[PDB]
Amino acid sequence: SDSRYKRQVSGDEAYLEAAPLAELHAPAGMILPVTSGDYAIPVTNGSGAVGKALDIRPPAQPLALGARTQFTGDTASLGRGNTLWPQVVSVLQAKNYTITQRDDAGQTLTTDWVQWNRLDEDEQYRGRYQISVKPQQAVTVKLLNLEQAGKPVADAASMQRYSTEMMNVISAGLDKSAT
Amino acid sequence: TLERVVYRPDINQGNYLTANDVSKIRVGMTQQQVAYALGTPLMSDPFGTNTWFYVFRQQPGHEGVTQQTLTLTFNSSGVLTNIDNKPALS
Amino acid sequence: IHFEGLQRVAVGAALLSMPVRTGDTVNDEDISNTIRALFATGNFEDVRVLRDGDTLLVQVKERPTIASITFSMLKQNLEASGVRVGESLDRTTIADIEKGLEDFYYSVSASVKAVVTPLPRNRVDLKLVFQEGVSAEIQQINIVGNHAFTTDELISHFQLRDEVPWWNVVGDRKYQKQKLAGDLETLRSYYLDRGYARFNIDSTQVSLTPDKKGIYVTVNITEGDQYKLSGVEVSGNLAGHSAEIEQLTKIEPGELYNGTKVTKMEDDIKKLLGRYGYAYPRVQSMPEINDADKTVKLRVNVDAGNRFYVRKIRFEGNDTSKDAVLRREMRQMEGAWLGSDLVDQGKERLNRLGFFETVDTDTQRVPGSPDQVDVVYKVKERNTGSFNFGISFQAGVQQDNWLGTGYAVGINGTKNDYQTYAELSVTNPYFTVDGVSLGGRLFYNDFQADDADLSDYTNKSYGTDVTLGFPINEYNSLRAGLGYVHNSLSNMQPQVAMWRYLYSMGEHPSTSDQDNSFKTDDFTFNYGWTYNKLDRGYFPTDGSRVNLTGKVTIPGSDNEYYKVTLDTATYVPIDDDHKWVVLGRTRWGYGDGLGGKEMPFYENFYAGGSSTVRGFQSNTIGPKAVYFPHQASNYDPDYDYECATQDGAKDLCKSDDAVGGNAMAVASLEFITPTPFISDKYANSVRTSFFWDMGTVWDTNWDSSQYSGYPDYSDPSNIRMSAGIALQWMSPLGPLVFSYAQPFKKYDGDKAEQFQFNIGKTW
Amino acid sequence: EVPDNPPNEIYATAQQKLQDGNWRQAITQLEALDNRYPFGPYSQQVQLDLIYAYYKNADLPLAQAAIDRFIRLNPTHPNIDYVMYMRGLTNMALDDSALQGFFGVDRSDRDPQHARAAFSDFSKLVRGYPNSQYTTDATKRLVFLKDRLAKYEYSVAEYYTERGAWVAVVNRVEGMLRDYPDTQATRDALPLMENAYRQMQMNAQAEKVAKIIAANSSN
Repeated sequence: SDSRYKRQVSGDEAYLEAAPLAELHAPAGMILPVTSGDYAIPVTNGSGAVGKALDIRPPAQPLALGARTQFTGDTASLGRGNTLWPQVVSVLQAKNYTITQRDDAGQTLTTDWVQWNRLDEDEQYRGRYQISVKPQQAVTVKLLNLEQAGKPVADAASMQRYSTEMMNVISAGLDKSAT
Repeated sequence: TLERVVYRPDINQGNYLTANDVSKIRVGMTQQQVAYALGTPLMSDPFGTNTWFYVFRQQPGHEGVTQQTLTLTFNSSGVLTNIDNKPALS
Repeated sequence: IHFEGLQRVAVGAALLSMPVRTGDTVNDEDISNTIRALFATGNFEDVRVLRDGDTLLVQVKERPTIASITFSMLKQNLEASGVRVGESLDRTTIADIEKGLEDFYYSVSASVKAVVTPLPRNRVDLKLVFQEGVSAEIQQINIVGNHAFTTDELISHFQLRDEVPWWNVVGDRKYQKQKLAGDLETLRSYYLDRGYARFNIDSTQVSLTPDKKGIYVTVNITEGDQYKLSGVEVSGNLAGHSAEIEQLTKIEPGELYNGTKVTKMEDDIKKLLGRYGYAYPRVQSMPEINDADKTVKLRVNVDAGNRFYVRKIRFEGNDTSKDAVLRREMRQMEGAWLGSDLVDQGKERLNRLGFFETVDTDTQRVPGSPDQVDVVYKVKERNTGSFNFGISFQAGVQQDNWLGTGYAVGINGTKNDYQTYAELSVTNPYFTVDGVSLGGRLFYNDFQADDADLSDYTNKSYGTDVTLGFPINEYNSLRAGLGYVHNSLSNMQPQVAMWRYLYSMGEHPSTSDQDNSFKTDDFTFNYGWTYNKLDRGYFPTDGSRVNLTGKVTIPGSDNEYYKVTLDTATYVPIDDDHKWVVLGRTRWGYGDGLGGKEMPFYENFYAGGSSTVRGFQSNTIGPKAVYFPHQASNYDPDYDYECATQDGAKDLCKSDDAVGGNAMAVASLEFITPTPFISDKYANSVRTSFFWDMGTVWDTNWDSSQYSGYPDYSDPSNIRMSAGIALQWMSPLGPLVFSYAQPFKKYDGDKAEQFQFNIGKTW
Repeated sequence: EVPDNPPNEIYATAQQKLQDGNWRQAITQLEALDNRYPFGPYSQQVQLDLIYAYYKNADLPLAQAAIDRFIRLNPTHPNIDYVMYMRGLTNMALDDSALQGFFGVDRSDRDPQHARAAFSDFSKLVRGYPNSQYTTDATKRLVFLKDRLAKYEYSVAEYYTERGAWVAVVNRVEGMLRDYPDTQATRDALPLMENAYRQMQMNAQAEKVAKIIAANSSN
């Protein structure tokens, strides 16, 4: 049970060893046959992952329970209630998360390094986030940090999943207490 | 050692030209009426030129290969300039 | 260039869907073409194009996105025809969605309606309501209008039966597609079939009951006398040419007109011209009536239309076997002139392989060229193999098509405290090309009795051989090869026939006391002939196959003998080339030693079991060993013996065991019927057959010298019989063969089974 | 049998059983969750989870139909290019049946319809959205697919070379240069067209192909 088979494709990796493509030089006084093609590979330089390194897990646009969230990031998005942003801090302490940087002015705080947990993830993850409210009121959760076994992860695939994981916890606490 | 062997079926390869049908071609064709009664040539010309290769090849019953090759050279306007007919082989 | 307002589809896919070019052109055919393409996208209920500029203006009424289809198996016809959640449904729907649902409710009635209620966001939601009645069945339908034959005699046909009990089944109503049009065509074919030329049906009468409790149909004719045919005249092409077409028209004058013979002539001519490369020979028949005469002169119009070649041959549906497998079995040449019966021989041989069921051929022309044609062979690619694991350890495996290729590979092994046996067979057909096959076989069989060590009877056998076959005829092959077999024997105890062989081989073993030694290595030249013409490689509906295998020793060799065996299988369908089929098979064998004889006792044919005569235990029918007394060298560590001194018996002793003879005959007659009810319609993967089995084995050397008592083992005489039911079911693990039968005979066939399960691969 | 448990919790159970679990047991709850709530809010994510799980479960026909219904239903977007990469990925997984699949056999011939479908899907993915994290990988799969189809044409050309089919050999290799001129099997297939031309007693085209071979070496 290495759990890495859920993050990878099915078939083999043999398609990476395929030799590159080089066109044919035509002799003097003639041409090649032309052309169709109908098979074409426009030039695209990298940069993304290949083979088993590519993460094929379905992307993340939950939760939205008004409910519809805006686009992804680098950002999170959440008709609306009345007032009392501190509900976010009450549900943040309801999960006993560690909180370091605290400001009650702009309705924004910075959440600490408390680690995550997932079943389909190989080693493990963790990260620090930032929560804010910008009024008729929308809660946004961004983050700058990542660690997998202590290694930083800047990739765009995990950023959506682990931003929406914290957004899922916020939506779970506020959804519970608000109803 | 193979002096005499068996077995093998007939292998027919090419366009079927009947003799006298080939006698129906003449200089000044439009390349449209060449295809009228001969056939659409199953071998045409790459590279870069215009010639229609009508090849008649047969290989029945271990006997031997019999192929006559009629190649037609057309100009840029679709009119055949040249006719080259070589029956059998060597 | 400004749009508006477009819910759903945005500017990106909308602008590229029309020839805009964006600054500019003024063409007023391009507003009809751009509006026609925008309407062709299917995203809009209405589209306008106006110019208030300078810049061009657009108008878009977006197509509704249906929120829910409420029918109120009920959504079966809707999710298919059809629209699920999603689209874009528009005005043309309610046209066809009403009539489609009305006509779709008459099978397995109602007058429906359509409810379009627009919701916010994008447009509408649909609700479909139904109505109670009414129904319609087949009240009274008749012609007028015949005078011959009787109206009741005129209507059968494929339908519609109005009406009479009892007791009647199936039913009930019918209309349109294959019912009234097809049966009107059946009446036309009947009336035009026997005499009665120039027969034309005048319109039709379709009327509804005012109560809608019935529906009336009527046909108006207009017979047109008799006109017994005289002569035929063919006018037209081609180089095909004539003598065959002329011989197809040979029907003599004086006979009455028959339409099915005219059409038969038509498709016969079309097949004829199809053999020579003309794949679309437009052909029609125009009879010329004679009123003063009693006769008619048929005018056949024929045009061959440009003999067609083959551009490419593609094989779709093979995800395991290679392309060369199906391509090498073809006689049709890519890049050559097509003909029929060459592509039909491709399907023939493809079925003959049995690697795929089912295979189908399609002849499709090529766009732009009225010459070239592509022929595609689709294959379902059934499973070729069987995995056999018993336990003692027993593992066989058989693969006809290995992975790709078509290398025929098989392995066998068994191991226990007594016997160890391994056999490996590899036959590669199409060695080089043309169907030349080459394969080897390796053989190892070794078993002692008690081991521990070098005490009781021991048997050890090496074996090897190689065979090279090729074809001669299309359906005929024959093989030539050679092999070597080593045999070593210690002890083995005395018995009559085996020691008659030992006596003939020059070695005098001590008569019954205990042990002896024998070592013999023989080289054989093996030949074969295989005739195969079958419907398909397995479950054959029609055909037959005959195999002949033989071997003769070569010098210098210890053992000197020759052996010949032949098998026959025949499948005769009793209806048309399918379904009910009666099969029969035979297995004959014989052999003998050269010089002073005698054929070795590891040769002899056996019988009984699932392979020969079902309901009997394996390898026992005719011959059975007759022992002598003897000593033991082991005796009784809990073991019991047949005949030995102390526990005393000495005269000579019969036995329950089996040796086997040098001559054998077996015949089976099976009645192959379709599997019983609860059938798949895919049931082609399972076969159910009654059968009657028979056979016998005898050793051509017997006695005479034995005046007994003990039976006569040289005789066809009393044979063995069986009758019962057997079925074969193709699994993913392999073909399964089980049988329950037996006997009509035996007549001392000794043991029996009456239930047999074999995988297999068993004939 | 899935229960009536509230629609938000059933997706949670199917979510844990989707992450850790064996798929199809969670696939059942995802399909029932697709039945309930026909339009949103979970329909999109439930449909994507159905896709991913169907593919990883070797349900590939049902996966195929699923992503086809998705890409036809709501191609807004993102996220689509993931779904397109799943189309080409599933069509590629329809090739390589296989236990063959274990040993070193060359799939290059067989039936290359699924490879062509995957080449079309990956093609419309890159040409397309040459941004999303799966592009370059789809590109490498594109060159692999192109070379593979060229390998099929080279196989047919090889057998037909063995048969004496030289007209069909020239038509096949010509079709290779007229489809995949830059692949390996075309350059390796040039001497086959040369040998066919010479065997058919046409030496002009034979010298032409010979000079074409003299232009390059490999590969």
